[PDB]
Order: sequence, then C-alpha cells, then structure tokens
Amino acid sequence: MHRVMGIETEYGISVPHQPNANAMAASSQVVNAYAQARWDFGLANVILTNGARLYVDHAHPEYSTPEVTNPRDAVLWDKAGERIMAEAARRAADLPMGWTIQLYKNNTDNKGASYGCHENYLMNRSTPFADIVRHLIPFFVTRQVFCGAGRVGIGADGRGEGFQLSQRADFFEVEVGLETTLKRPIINTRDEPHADPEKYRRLHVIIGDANMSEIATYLKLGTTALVLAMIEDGFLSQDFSVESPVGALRAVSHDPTLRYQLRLHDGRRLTAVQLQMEYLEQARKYVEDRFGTDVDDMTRDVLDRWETTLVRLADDPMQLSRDLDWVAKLSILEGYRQRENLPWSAHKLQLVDLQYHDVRPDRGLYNRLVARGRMNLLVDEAAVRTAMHEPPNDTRAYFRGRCLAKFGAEIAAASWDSVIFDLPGRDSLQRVPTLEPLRGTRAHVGDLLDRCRSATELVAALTGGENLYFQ
Amino acid sequence: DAILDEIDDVLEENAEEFVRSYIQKGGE
Ligand SMILES: Nc1ncnc2c1ncn2[C@@H]1O[C@H](COP(=O)(O)OP(=O)(O)O)[C@@H](O)[C@H]1O
Ligand SMILES: [K+]
Ligand SMILES: [Mg+2]
Ligand SMILES: [Mg+2]
Repeated sequence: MHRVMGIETEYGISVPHQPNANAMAASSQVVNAYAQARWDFGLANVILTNGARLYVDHAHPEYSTPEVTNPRDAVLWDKAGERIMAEAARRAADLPMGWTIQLYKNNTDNKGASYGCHENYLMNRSTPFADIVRHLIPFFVTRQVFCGAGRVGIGADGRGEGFQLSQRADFFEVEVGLETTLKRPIINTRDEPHADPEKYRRLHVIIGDANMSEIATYLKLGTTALVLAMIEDGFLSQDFSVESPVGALRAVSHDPTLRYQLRLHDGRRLTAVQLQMEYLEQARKYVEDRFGTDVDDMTRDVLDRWETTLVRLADDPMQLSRDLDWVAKLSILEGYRQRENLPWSAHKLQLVDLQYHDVRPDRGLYNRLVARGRMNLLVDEAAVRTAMHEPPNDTRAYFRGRCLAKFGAEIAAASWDSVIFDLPGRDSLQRVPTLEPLRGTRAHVGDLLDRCRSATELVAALTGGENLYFQ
Repeated sequence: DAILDEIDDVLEENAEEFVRSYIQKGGE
C-alpha cells in the first residue's frame, strides 16, 4: 500500500480537584511538558523528532502523526501519540503547579460536547469531487460497524438510554460542508494539502471515532484508502447512495444488533454490514483487475481482515471482542449489566464508557485488556516506543524529524511544508521548503544528513538543490 | 468473569462524581 495519510487526534482532558485549572492551561502543560521547535505559520505548538505535531487546539491537546504511506505505519505512529500524551501528562505532574492531568483518547463527554479524530488522505486533484462525495457517504455511514468505539447514551445530549456503535454519529447533521465543530458534515470539504495544489487534494475526514484497538485503526485507514483508489480510478459503477444518509448514520449507530436496513436509491435494502460487503467485493475485484496476484502483502492483509471482520459481524459480533473497540467495550458493559442487574442509565456504565479511553497504562480499561492478553495487537511495543522519537523513512517527515533531532538548537520553526533554520552569524533565517510529501525521505536526504555535522553545512549542501531533494 | 475483576480493581473512585464532572469544551 502507498497513499500519503495521517491521523490528528484531539484528546479529552480532565484536571479534577484543581479550581485554579482551566482546559487551555492544562492542555498547554501537556504540550509544553513534553517539549522542541515551534510551529511556522500563540498557543503551545511543537514539532517532534518523529515528525509529529503536538499542540493545543480548542482546549484539547492534539497529536497529529507524521505523514505515513500505509495503514500499518498510521497505526504505529498514532499509537506512539498515545504514549507521548501519557508521558506528557506524567511530566506535567512535576511542574510547579503539580496538577494530576487525565487524558482520554475518545470523542465526547456524553453531555453534548464532541472533539475530533481526523484522517487525512492525499488524492489526485483531478478526481471529481462529486464522485468523492457520492461514493464516500455510504461507506462512511456504514464503516462504523467495525470503526465504532462504542458509546453509552443515545442522542447528542446523552438523554436516551442504550448503547450505540459510535461516539461521533449523533453530532453529524448534514451531508457536505466546511464545518468541523458544529452542524458537522459527513463529508468535510476543506482542501488544504500543504503540497502542490496543482497535483494533490487533501481529503480531510472528520467522522471517525478515535480508536484504541490497533485492528480498528488499521481497518479504518486501510479500507478507506482502498475505497479512495477505486474512486480515483472511476471503478465504482453502481450507485450506493441512500435515502436520508444523516438519518441512516444515526440509525446504524443506534442499532448494535446490526440489523437496521439502509434504503438505497436503487431500491436495494441492505444492512450496514451488507453494504460494507459490497464495497469489499468491489475492492477485491479492483485489486485483481489491476494487479492479478501481484498484490502487495499489506493490501492483501487489509482485504482479508476487512472480509473476516464483516463475516464475523454478520454471524456473531461478540466473537470480535479482541479486535473492535465497540465490541470489547460492550463485552465489559454487558458483563456488569448481567452481574449487577444494571439498566443502561447506570452511572457505572458511563464510567466504563469513558475510562476505556484513559491513556494511563495502569488505569485505562483498554490498556488493562492489553495487559491481560485480551486484545489483538498489530504492532509491538518496542516499535511503538521507537516511533515516539524516530520519523517514518518514506515521507518528508523523515527530513523534518531528523533535522529536529540532530540540529534542534538551530531550528527556528517547522511545519508540514517547511523547516526554518537559524544559523549562527547569519542575521537572516533560512527557510527550506519541503513541498512534496514523498520527497525529503531517507532515500533522498539520509546520507546527506549523516555527513553534515552542522546545520550550516546542511543548508550549504541543500542550497540550490530544492528541486532535487524536496520537490 | 476474571476480566471484570481486573476492571473493578482499576475503576475510578466516586464513580457518580467522576461521570458528572467529566465535562469537555467542544472541539472539532
Ligand atoms: N499532503 C498530505 N496528504 C495527506 N495527509 C497529510 C498531508 N499533509 C499532512 N497530512 C497529515 O495531516 C495531518 C495534519 O494535522 P494538522 O496540522 O493537525 O491538520 P489540521 O490543519 O487539519 O488541523 C498530519 O497527521 C499529517 O500527517
Ligand atoms: K483536522
Ligand atoms: Mg489538527
Ligand atoms: Mg483539532
């Protein structure tokens, strides 16, 4: 698999028993207590040596992965973000203020507020947006059957009793739009690629729940990428559009038995699982048609896992309790409901819903499941730890992160599309543009970075070579 | 359930106060 992608996750943040605290201050402590160099364009905003961004957004600490090229790397650097958040909070506890800061990789307080886990995908600019919209809406409406993180409470305000597949569904209100904080659209239309806008669209997806499960994050990014390849190539000839897709989004979420039927415009009546099976079958045909059996292993793995998950969801979803967040969480919830005869309104069930996402290794419920061997993993912890400080090798995040590690004292600022150097003696800053996501890689600049012992030597060697190393 | 005993061991104290106090600013 090769598609430039990334995940931005806003974390919930709680500072109990500190009347002097506010969410912006606590988010700043988290970002600042971890780190490094500033963001290039007054909130705390840091670029890390793994190429990630750590910053305060809307009174939430937010982690954005480096650009990666495949869904396994998306999982890996996204999981490293969880470790960075947990460590950041632990370091903030040693600041003079002494705050115990709790962080949650979820999307709602169950009281009407929501915050986002966004996926970004690089696409051909030429692909017509009307096709992007009409083929993605039904996919996004239904992919929560394996992407959902689970939620106790129905309706944005949480007043309805019961369990649902996703946290985000109740907050989406329209099909298409610019918004990210209110009246949220199934398809967000912002197109800000931080790359050659003549070549690339950046698809900014906002509808997904943050996932703890690595299998869920892998499927979320990997299946979406496969659907994007079909959309770009004009491969989908059928009409998957449904009547009232916003209503369908909510109704699919609110039926964890997975029997609710969408009403397709072409007359078909299909469950969300059934409609997902139609996308999967087209993806299989697409890959066979394009590559034969010359398919890369990861594409094959995504297709196989997508199919197995849908087959098991249709048979008995509880056999997925080691793979999907909403199933793993529901298994705990129903266990307590059976053991202690609890209605869905019980406060203990609300606590399980939230604490599932706590980043602490010793207290977060997903993390306890992993500790007891009750969750399947995709990557191992040693690789996650390495990904906290090393960038991916095959995107421009390589140059960004390695510059920060090796020449941090001489980096004035950095962003997705530039690194800005502050060289000794020069009374002027050197801005090195990194405009192509698939340049600035180890194959392009690794040897050069190895040889240079100073940022001055590096900027000298890069001078006039922008259209070699970076564009 | 062995696992429910593990979850019981780690759940936040004052569960009702904890849930009531978990109030977040809207994000994206
Ligand atoms: N050209 C691109 N194509 C696809 N994904 C990208 C591209 N550039 C950056 N990304 C990813 O998008 C995310 C940007 O995060 P952030 O700066 O928080 O976005 P926003 O401006 O939407 O808040 C990162 O995870 C990054 O890896
Ligand atoms: K975003
Ligand atoms: Mg962001
Ligand atoms: Mg944000």
